[PDB]
Amino acid sequence: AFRVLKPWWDVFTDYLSVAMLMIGVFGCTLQVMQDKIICLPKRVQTVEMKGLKTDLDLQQYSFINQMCYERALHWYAKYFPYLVLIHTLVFMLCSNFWFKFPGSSSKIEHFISILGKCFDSPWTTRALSEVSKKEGEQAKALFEKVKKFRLHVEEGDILYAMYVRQTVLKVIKFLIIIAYNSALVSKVQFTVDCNVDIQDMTGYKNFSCNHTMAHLFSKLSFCYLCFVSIYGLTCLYTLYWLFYRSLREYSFEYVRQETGIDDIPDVKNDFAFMLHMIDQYDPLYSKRFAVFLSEVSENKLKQLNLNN
Amino acid sequence: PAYRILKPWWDVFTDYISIVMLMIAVFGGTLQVTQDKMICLPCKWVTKDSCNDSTGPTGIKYDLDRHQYNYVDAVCYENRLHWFAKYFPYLVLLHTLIFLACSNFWFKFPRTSSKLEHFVSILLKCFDSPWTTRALSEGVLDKKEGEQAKALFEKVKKFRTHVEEGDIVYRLYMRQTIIKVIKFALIICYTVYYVHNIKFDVDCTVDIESLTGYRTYRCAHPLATLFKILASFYISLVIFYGLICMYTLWWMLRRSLKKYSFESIREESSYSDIPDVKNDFAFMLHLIDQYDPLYSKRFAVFLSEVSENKLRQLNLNNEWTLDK
Amino acid sequence: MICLPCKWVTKDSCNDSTGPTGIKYDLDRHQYNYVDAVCYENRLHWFAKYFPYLVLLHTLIFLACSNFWFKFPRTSSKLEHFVSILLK
Amino acid sequence: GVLDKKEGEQAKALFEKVKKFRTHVEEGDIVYRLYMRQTIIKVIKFALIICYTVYYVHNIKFDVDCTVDIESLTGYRTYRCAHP
Amino acid sequence: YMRQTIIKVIKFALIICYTVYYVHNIKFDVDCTVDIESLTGYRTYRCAHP
Ligand SMILES: CCCCCCCC/C=C\CCCCCCCC(=O)OC[C@H](COP(=O)(O)OCCN)OC(=O)CCCCCCC/C=C/CCCCCCCC
Repeated sequence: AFRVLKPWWDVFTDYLSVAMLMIGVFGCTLQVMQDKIICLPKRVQTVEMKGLKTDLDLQQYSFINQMCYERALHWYAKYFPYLVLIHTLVFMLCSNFWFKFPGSSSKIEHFISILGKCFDSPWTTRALSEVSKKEGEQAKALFEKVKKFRLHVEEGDILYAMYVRQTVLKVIKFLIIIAYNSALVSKVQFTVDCNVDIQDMTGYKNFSCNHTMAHLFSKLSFCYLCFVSIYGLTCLYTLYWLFYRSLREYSFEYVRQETGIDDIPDVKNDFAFMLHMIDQYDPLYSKRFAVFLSEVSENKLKQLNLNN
Repeated sequence: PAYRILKPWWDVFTDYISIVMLMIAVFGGTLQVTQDKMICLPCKWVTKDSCNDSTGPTGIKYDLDRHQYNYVDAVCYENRLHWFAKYFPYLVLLHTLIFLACSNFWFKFPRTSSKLEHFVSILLKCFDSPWTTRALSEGVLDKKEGEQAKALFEKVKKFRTHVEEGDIVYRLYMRQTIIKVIKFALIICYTVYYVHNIKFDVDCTVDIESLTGYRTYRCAHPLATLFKILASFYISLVIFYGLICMYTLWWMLRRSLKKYSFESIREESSYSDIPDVKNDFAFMLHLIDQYDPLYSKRFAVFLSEVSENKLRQLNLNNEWTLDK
Repeated sequence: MICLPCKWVTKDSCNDSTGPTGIKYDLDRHQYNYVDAVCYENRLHWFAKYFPYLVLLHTLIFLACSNFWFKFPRTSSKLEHFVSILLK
Repeated sequence: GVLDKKEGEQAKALFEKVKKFRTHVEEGDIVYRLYMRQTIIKVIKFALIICYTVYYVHNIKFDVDCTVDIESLTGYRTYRCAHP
Repeated sequence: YMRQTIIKVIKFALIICYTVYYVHNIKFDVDCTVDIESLTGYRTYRCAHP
């Protein structure tokens, strides 16, 4: 269960990605509709009004429709949902990239596993009561496991760099999406002026067309812009939390003040970053883990077991 | 999972109303995407951009092609159909999504979700503990049941030290309830004020004379009365979703939910040392009482130091038997 | 609805009065569609238009009534309690 | 007779659980009242449904004579619609 | 496993060859001279493949 390492920003971005995927699917389903553009020629040949006889068949009208759809309608208004689909697929793929790496997942599972072993161990509350038979043996075994974890994960820094990389990729993708979508959202217009040269096939050269779902695609584009804006603000806060304080080091000095143990050291690198992650999840876990990190506390446990 | 005990009757009712409103949104959206149109006929005789409305009967000849009719329909659907009659299902879908997010925000927000999961897990394991039956019955004890009861007692102490200092769950539930009534008021106002604009007869004046030959057209919006029905039904459901939510606000403000007293339990049961709890512990026990008060009773024995002493004494009788 | 106009009328009522030839109404397809829409909205009975929706509403209320005590927490907790103890 | 110890304590604990469940439930009759109300609602709803549905079933006719006064738009006043 | 990989790469090569060669034949404007003059009155037509 990796949910303990998913902060509020990650969950929020995942739900925004789901919403954007829904928007893209709905837009594609709207694009499925056959009747897309409706074109009438220009300068066609109490008051009683009479209709203008354009003198065109239904097939001529359909030919004009497809010609003006291909050669007069902007490509954004025709391929916006597919771009949304591609962008949301990229967002979903690059939002789990820290989680689904081979070497990173094992470290994550090891950290959360021994941290849960802490959060369920009697020796943690026993150690707080010490500060303030079988369980002792399990305590000693878990303490050897904690030392094994220290020698096993603390060396590397793949997790922090990988998370920074995926956050930066999210930020730059958000910037590109916002820029180009805000630039091209003005091209989703209802009334279009089509000037294809099919005078030899139909008889007319200038047509006025209406894109029937241009209003719907404009609303979808604005909603997608709002969703991407929220996603990018969330990713910018993620970057700010990543770089406003050094996440490559974690100080246990708060536990040093709270817990009477001062042998508790300040771990670094991936240990530090995952401690910050679980602090975003639940700050009690790190405080309870600290009493297992220190080795003078291990000597005290050894003495207690020796006397017992 | 087992979060059904954390959802009182009002939350279940609001969830089901949200499901029905989502059904309304999907149905209306499918209809608006597939069959929503206007059937516009030009007004032959016009009187200052208004229809004049004037041997056997013979049909009026408008001389329009089918595509001119389609163009007129599209233009008078975009420019003269009211925005409510066009974007009602999407507004309903947005409102339902916000309502569902507000109702299920604290189940996804990590700080509150961790506390809720901890509470539900310890309460389920406490309610299913045989030590609860033994203590409320007031030496035979299974060994594994012995250290199970001891470890669960220690876990209850752990949880009380871990949750009782904070009130994030209560504040989040308050804010969710406040948003779910503010949005209900706004929805009811803007939906009742604009439902009358969903009409079947729409008179459009769009100035496409250079392409069609007529200025003013009379249009029929076929899926309007149905949209007048669904909206009305929606205005019904939201009203219910309001009233229920308002009751929740009353339930959260008639008394202080950040203080829970076990006075009845220590009145009935023998263990009178059971203390009073505060903050998120109190609010979550109130939520549990909204489902089944007995779940509180079997929890209370795990909050008492007299029960701890009795459990310690009986366990000490058990493992240190007379033969060894 | 598929509405054809009555050529012969008598006070807003259809009068109903060598080779046969078709009756020419001089109506466009869109005039026919407008006539269908207006007579469907105004002259088709509301039951013939909203029978399935009323049936759906009635079934939803029937199923809510049948499964209310399984969902209402006060009764659902007691029912789960009784089912558990009786099955054990 | 013979009695596995787990079976014996489970039997005694389930006896005490029967007593506790009894004193928990026997005081109230909420389930019976709710079932009563559900059956009453389901029978009065059946009465209303059969009434208004038998009364209005004759209105589902294939041929409907419509008179809508759109003569200024169509040229005809009365039409004979077919409802497939 | 070796045979599966070899088939998956040789079919990849054939797919790329025939798909890249014929991808330019998906055109919007297509002239058709189908000789149905006895049924339509015209021999040549200018279709648009949407
Ligand atoms: C592996 C092989 C897969 C192929 C299997 C095909 C499955 C379906 C085949 C049967 C289709 C039945 C219809 C055939 C005749 C078409 C009839 C027709 O022209 O109807 C029109 C109608 C379009 O309406 P317009 O007139 O434009 O409406 C405008 C006013 N709103 O055409 C249709 O779309 C046919 C409707 C049948 C639905 C079948 C599925 C349609 C395609 C759904 C695609 C949705 C995918 C969205 C996700 C994409 C991105 C992830």
